[PDB]
Amino acid sequence: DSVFGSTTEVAQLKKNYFLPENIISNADVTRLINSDEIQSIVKAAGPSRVKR
Amino acid sequence: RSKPASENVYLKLLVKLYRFLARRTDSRFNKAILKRLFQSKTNRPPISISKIAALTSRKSASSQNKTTVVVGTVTDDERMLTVPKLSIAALRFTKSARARILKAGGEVLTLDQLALRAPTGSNTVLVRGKKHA
Amino acid sequence: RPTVSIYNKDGSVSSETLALPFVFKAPIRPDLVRSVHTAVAKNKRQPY
Amino acid sequence: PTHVSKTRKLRGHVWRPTVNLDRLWTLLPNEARDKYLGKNTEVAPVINVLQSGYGKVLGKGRLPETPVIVQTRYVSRRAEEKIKQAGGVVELIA
Amino acid sequence: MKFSRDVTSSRRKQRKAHFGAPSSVRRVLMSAPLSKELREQYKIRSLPVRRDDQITVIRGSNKGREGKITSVYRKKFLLLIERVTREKANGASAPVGIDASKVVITKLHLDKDRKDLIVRKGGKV
Amino acid sequence: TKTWRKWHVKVNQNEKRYAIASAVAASGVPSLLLARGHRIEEIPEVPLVVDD
Amino acid sequence: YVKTWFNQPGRKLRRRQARQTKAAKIAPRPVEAIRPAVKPPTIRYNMKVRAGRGFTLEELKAAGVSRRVASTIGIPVDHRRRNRSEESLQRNVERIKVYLAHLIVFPRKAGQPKKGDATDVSGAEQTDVAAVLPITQEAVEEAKPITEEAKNFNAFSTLSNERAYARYAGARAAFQKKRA
Amino acid sequence: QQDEVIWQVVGHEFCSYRIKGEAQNFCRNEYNVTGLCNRQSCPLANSRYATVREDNGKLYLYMKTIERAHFPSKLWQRIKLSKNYAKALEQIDQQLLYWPGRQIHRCKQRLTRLTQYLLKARR
RNA sequence: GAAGCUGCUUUGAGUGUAGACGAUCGGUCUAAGUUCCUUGGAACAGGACGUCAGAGAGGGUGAGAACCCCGUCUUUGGUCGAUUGGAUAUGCCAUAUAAAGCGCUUUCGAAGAGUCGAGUUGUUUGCAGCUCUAAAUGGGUGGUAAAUUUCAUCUAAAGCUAAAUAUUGGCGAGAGACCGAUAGCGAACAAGUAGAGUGAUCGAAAGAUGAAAAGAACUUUGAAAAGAGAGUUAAAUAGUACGUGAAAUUGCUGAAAGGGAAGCAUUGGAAAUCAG
RNA sequence: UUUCAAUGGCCCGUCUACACGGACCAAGGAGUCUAGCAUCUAUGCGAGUGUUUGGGUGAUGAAAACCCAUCCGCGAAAUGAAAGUGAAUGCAGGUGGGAACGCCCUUGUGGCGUGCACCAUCGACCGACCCGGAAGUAUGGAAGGGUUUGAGUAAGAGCAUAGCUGUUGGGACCCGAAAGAUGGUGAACCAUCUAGUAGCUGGUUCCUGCCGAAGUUUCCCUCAGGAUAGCAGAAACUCAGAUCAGUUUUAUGAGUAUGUAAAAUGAGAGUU
RNA sequence: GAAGCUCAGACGAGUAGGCAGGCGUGGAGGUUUGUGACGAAGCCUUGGGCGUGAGCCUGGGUCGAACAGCCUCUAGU
RNA sequence: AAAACUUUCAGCAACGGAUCUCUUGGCUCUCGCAUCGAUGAAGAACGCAGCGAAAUGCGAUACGUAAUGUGAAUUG
Repeated sequence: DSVFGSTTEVAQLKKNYFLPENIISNADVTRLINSDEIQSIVKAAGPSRVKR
Repeated sequence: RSKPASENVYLKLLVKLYRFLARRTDSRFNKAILKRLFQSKTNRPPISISKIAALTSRKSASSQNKTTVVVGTVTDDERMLTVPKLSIAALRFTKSARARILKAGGEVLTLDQLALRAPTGSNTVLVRGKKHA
Repeated sequence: RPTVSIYNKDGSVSSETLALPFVFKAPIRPDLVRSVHTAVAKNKRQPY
Repeated sequence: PTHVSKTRKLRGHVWRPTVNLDRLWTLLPNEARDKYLGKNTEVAPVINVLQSGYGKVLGKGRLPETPVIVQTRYVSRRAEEKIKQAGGVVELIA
Repeated sequence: MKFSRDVTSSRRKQRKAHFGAPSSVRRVLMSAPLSKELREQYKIRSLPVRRDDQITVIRGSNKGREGKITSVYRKKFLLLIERVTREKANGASAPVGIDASKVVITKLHLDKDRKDLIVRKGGKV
Repeated sequence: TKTWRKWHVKVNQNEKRYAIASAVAASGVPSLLLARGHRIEEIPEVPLVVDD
Repeated sequence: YVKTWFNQPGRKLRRRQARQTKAAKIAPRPVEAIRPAVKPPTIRYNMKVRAGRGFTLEELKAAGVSRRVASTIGIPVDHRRRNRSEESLQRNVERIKVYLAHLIVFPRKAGQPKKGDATDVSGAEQTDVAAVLPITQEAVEEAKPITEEAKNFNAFSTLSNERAYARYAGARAAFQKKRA
Repeated sequence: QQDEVIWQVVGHEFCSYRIKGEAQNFCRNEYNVTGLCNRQSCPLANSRYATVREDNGKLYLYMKTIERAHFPSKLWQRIKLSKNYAKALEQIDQQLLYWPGRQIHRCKQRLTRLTQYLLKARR
């Protein structure tokens, strides 16, 4: 904690170094996609692999 | 274009998420983000807290609680000392800009958070950074 | 923030536990590390 | 890296820095801004632009109404009046 | 792992110092182990070989044979032992070289100088 | 071949710290350790901490 | 021809061993001598304070140490420099004073205190001089009130016209001597 | 961090249990059933799955749990089957009925081939 | 700074002994399997059972050796010499009727000449030849002015001086994302060698038997060179024209084709030979 | 695999039928490194940015890694020849338009909007230019008037690193011309400068796929050339359009053709 | 193997030139409990297989000590 | 419509010395040190070994003597 500091408070043993903050808040994209906040709005899913 | 030129895995997750949102819904906002996430770094100019504050409290206002959305960097503007309460979603916030929003104001969001909040992009302003550079 | 259990010389679980440092919440960027490792491993090359 | 290069594909194919009024209040330490901006205090903050390597104080921008004394070598001809109605004072460094 | 800045891990230099050594150092390189009994007797691990030393061949086709070093042939890094010989084609006999590392000392050529050498290596004479 | 070829290469100091933190955080993910080749099938805990 | 820098780590390590060898040679006394507080000579840098070469003969005279004693005990003396503003007198004076205050001189000839050198000798310690004697920057002021008399002072009343007055002073002076 | 970022690191390019060839890639990892590298069957990248592997005349199974997945010693637990090829089949489908069924068709098929070993090994 | 005046401060260009401190050389001291089975000419290989590790750098030994060997680590060390580093203490001489530093001055302050400089010629402001040739608040140099001036700063024409710095040579060390015998130095070997040119100079080619010469006894044929048997070897498909031995190229055997070319391609037949 | 039959098959490379090179084989053998500049992409940070000139630490392996110090460079301010002055009009503007979104009328469409980048315009804001001189200590400046000016301000976007490509300079893709100088040896030769002048001659090393011109334009030239197009492209953004056409037709004036305008016809059509 | 699966339609000469994906070589970091004196590399071959191709895998013979796959770096490729 | 001859194919043997593996060599970088000579240097010539022709070693004391150290060789 002293060496690397944190993403919000400066490191004690590195002057003015804040841990880089992630580009995305959550990396569990599949749970985002299958979440109710998304699956409730998506239009009727088209067919998967189809017959010729 | 059909894919982003970066190798950032976290950016590719955004592309994966928003490909689904664009092709499984009719929201043109999702298509707009997908086209802009594919763009190169110099085609995604920064935006400033000063500009966003001006663009919200502009003329008839009409901002209220609408979350501002920009695909790029949200830099700070030290020329302003009064920062209003704002809700902003972007790829990345500079350290100074994030602190100024949080300490006196509203919230900062990432694009995946915005999708879990407004997947159709309802009640958002889709600002863009100045391409004059 | 979770906590981790320290272990002993004999291999048993110790009583005390430590909070998980914030460094373990940082992004995992394989491409940035490869680019830096590519350019740091060049810094102990003797000229020929 | 030679392996990506085009040669490995042609085988066969033959003195006065300037500061404007929108930036004086950014030259303070943040605690000075915290405890001195907007508060009706008898004593006003003092800004020495020369300590930030700035020679002439130009007058671009708007001001907060907090009184503040600015110490400078040279100053533009509007930069002083804007700080008049800002309630602070300008006095000139030797 | 070496840490002194004075020694070489380089193969080039180590081979040159080995094959290009004087006789006063080749004697050190021809050191042979002591057998268990005399090892525990003297508390010593190995000594440089000497003429008239009584040894046993541990490795090679000459394994198990005993004898005495009739002469240490330092330049060729060989040792010579009687009755350890090869039948020449014509009918003569020419002994064979067993390297100092592959023998074991069973009976020393004890001498005053060898006595001080043993007692100098923290040993008991 | 000349000796004054460009042997050493600059890297932004913040980028170096970014990558060191990312490799440290990556050392706490048992999936990453197994893929890299370490045998942690019976390690009690990743991260692993022994006493002082 | 082509100056290469492959010895840069080597040269850095040489200096370290040079300092360590030098310091260990004269361990009792500080490795780095003291320097006065001096101001860079130009309009770009005159605000700053840096370390000069030595203390001028005015300052040693004021501090009560002769120019001979100062050299013996590690105070460098600069004869070329002359200090004119009596603050430069001052700021260097207590600098010498505090250096003497923290200074401990081992008695010569088997530890019998001579004059006022010292009595204790076990306190031998090699310290960084910039620790006990750091050089500070200019003391800036903070939170001074009023000066509304300077408010009416409308800058260019001095600047614009006195600059013109300075520019035309030669012509003006020539005029006055002409009609006289 | 999360499972997609783990897959994006190890799955695509580097893993110690992955085997690339001319144009095909296999997963040697002892906890995968289909033996091939994908996000649906990745051992390292994904949460709890089920696999089986041979030992000196019997078969035994690997599983995970989500709470304990930070402690690799007992992250996987081992259960043993050494009674019959058929009874193994009923056991395996039973222990995955309360679990997602996208793996059974690969899992149950893997068994019989492992048991076919024992028959052919006996012959 | 000299010369007068004052009261504080000080002091060696010395000489034995003891102990500590470092520098180097010289030497000495350094942990643990060579225990079994298989292959092999050889175990340093594979397997089993162990050991040391401040030592799992490296090299050698009849094939990949931490434990056979030299070493490596402990080592910025223990020991033993030898001198020296100067400090510490000590002892003895010294001479010390002493001189110097700083309060003051009642003042005196010497200060580098064919040099500076000017004109002139050459050359890269600097220097040099040429003729003239100085001065004492003078002289040099600049901000100013003004073309003159104030102002600032320094004291040339005598001299010494460690450190930071350079180092394709010399000698000694450690290394390499280097080259691997037409490469790398011209030179891995009998290399500035053989050799060439009157001469200055020029300047090659050439690494590898084997673990050990065990470098082939002996018989026979031939004058001999050599051959054939033998004999050594794990191996002569390792015989000194020596590891591996490619192509161009030549000879022998077998097969096939061919009446002023051939080579190549597509389709099949025949002969040979595979394959599922 | 060999051979036979039928059928076809000029020797390859280079220049412009030739000519020039090629007896055969093996090995070597030619766009390299570096500095500057420019575009583009990526990474870090962001009104900041860059610590490797330097200091600390790292002795168990130490030319690394890590830490500290921003003097300074570039950016944050432009204009003027220079003295010198030195940039939100207008929710830091309007004017129209303009992204998505909201926003519906609860369908959507359409609109309501909002307006990002912007886009064009403009209102202006600072410097220079010109006219005027409120004042204020000869000095001096304001208010105000220009439709003269700037890749100006108008709510900063740059800095560092790596890669690709292009270009400039270093031997400069490799090979090849007489010559000239310096210093020597002998009665012309030698060694260095030299890896020279090369505007040329010759050569320039793997595969597949995709897109694919030009020879004449646009002018300009002292010269060869460039331009410039065209073509081929590469990136950004409008309208589902009369938005086009190596085309026809109708009408229309003038003396089948001419043009303009509009029906047919095919195509998503523009751009900077 | 979302860098994946699937359906449909049209199209296919090519110089300078523009673009993309691959084959091969020496050395570096990482990984494969990787191969090997019960024979590594090399070399030969009327032996076999794979790829449109660059090239790759293998059988037999000779040989005798080191070598390769994957992900990256690098160049006297 | 043979053989010889030429050509092609394969086996074997020659010729040649590629390939592979290696290496007391080179090259590059860094670090350390300062030491020639009229008290005869650098270089050259002639000699010196039991048998050496080679390379180094040496100077009529001549592949060295004195002294110290090691401890029992030298080698075709």
